Amino acid sequence: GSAIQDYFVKNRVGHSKPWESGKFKAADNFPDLSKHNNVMASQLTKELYEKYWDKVTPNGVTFDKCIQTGVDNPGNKFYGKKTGCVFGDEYSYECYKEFFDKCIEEIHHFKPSDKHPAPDLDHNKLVGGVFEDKYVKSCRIRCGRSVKGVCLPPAMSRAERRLVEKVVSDALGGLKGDLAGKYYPLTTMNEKDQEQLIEDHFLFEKPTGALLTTSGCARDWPDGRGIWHNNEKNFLVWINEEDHIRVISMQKGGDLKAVFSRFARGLLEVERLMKECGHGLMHNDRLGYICTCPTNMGTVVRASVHLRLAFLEKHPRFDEMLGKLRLGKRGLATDSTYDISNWARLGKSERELVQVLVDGVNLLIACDKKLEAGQSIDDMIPK
Amino acid sequence: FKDYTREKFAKENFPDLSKHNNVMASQLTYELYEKYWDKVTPNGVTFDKCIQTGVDNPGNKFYGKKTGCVFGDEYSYECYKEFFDKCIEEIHHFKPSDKHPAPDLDHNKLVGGVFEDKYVKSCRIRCGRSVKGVCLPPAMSRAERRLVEKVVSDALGGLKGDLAGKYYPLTTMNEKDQEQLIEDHFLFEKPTGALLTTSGCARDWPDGRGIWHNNEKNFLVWINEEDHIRVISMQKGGDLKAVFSRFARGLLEVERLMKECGHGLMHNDRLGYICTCPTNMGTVVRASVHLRLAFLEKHPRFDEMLGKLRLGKRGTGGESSLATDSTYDISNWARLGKSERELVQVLVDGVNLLIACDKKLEAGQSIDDMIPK
Repeated sequence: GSAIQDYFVKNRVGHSKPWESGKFKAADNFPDLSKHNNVMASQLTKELYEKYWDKVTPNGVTFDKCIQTGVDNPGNKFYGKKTGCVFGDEYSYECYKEFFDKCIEEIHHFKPSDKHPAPDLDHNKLVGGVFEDKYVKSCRIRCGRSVKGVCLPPAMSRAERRLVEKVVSDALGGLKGDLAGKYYPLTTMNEKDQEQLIEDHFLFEKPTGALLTTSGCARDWPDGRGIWHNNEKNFLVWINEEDHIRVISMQKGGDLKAVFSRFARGLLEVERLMKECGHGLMHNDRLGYICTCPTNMGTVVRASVHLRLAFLEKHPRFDEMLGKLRLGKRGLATDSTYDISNWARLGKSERELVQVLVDGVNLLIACDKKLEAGQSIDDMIPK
Repeated sequence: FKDYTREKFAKENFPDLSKHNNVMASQLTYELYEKYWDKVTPNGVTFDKCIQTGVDNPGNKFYGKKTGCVFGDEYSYECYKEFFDKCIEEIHHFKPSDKHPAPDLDHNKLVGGVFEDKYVKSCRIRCGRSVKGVCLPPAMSRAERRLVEKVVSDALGGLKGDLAGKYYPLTTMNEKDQEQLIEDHFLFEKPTGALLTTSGCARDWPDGRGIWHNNEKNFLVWINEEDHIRVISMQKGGDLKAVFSRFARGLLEVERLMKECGHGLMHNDRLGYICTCPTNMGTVVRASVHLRLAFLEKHPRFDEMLGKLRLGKRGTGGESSLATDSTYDISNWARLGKSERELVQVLVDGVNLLIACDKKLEAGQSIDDMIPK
């Protein structure tokens, strides 16, 4: 009793099939990427293109559906180098392995033989998340998650979207204690609630970015989309935003510990209530969890603190250190405040990267204080 | 997963068009969706591909009702006829039973069309065309699009005479040419409006698109913008007949050269020439002039005549800079039901009366008996 599955096998993309239509060579459809600056153009050959062009996932995703966003977005010779492609479904990676392994390698320096470890969200094994609110102003942990057995945003039907919303909101429905909260669909949002969500900052609107759109991640909007936040207002979940599920535990203060406890407990419990229904998270045995963008895999976890370092900033070895610590900085502020997070995403477990954040931050404050007191930090630098 | 009824699935994949304001969203009943949801054209075009642009573009209550659906190929129409027939009827007041006559580009049978410059400040005629056998912009592959370029560019290459010109592909466009084409007002760029982006017409840019223009620079053609072919014949002054001459010969010849190589134009038997957007159908011909009705313009029955003449008007649309005050873009309203030149004749018969009535007012006399009864 899958007539519907057979229809999409052949018809997800409502686009003409150059390959089946009698004669066109794979060369005749090969994109012109001379002027392109994205990982896809860098990693795509006409050999790979010949190999995959007519190869279709059981869901009916095509290679051209996966790489379109990169074809459509050559990007600047000056701007950042975007990924330039997308997974259409859980099968897309395996199905276009030869290509995706070349992007994963470029994006995460993760070789085809490498192996993302199992999930670990035992927050009890986290050592030392508490910071003086003086150096740490706020902190949050975010990640993306996909629902197994369902297409990802780029190629999904209104129906699947609807499915995913039903599944994930029902699952959030069963969360309790400090994790209880209510659901707000976007389709039925009265302005009474919308006013509040705008005030909390929890509201997301229709994507207008080049990627989201060109990938098809803003179709049939606002159908299937929604927000969920707990009653403490420190644990937020978005639905069918960029990915099926986007979770964020966050709060003001230096207590990253508590942020992670909440995040781990939430995500574990939602996976569990999903499992009581015969639904699970989309997980690849090599690459960890999957999302539409090949940069969001492994743990898919971004943990950050907003860190104030008035003395350390101006140290020449500030960045070599930050990089040594396997962290990255976002925003030479006169407030000396930075958004510092785990750079990595694959090759470590979720509470390992969290511990990577904590460890780094401890070292970072130890120098800020030291420099301020006038002492040296040269033997504090990791070697 | 969906171990579902095709019936149950359509229920669960039917869009909510409650807060939408477009033709598609007004003519799409749940039955129609249920009927056409899994029907697919011979080129793999689905029904959701056709209506997606309307779903994704609900359109607010300030902007005017858009079409909100698109043809993906030549099969799309007939394939989802019971849908497309109601849209067509809202857009063109062209009933399912109605028929559009054969093409007629014999500029020699155009009666009149040379107007006083004192009244007609410019004029132009555009249309769009699709190459048969190939999918339309919303669905077409890069090969298809590359193909469309070779065929149409090859044809344009053979226009001898006053229709002689050169192609300028966007892909390998140098900076002197860019600078020139911009200067002439002939260049187009990557579209950023909703219809063309959400509909799939901005894909693979600039691959496959180009510009072509005769050496007199009064016959313009776009390859693969919103459609396979868009052609414009335009000049300043009141020689509409000359504009229609150039247009029709260029068009006829191009088709003829294309026939010479085994391709043609996308032509449906009931609806005439086909393009991506359903509003572009029939002749697909917009004939227009820029008329300066110093006296007619401030007249009560002015819009009433325009109506009875099946003419449309806007402000001096896109000239757009200097003081140009009693000037309007008068065009043929209709697109279906009349041949390519009957419509131009409709333009000429109207503008003639329009002018006639402007002078009759100018002389302080009544125009009451001129206005079609």
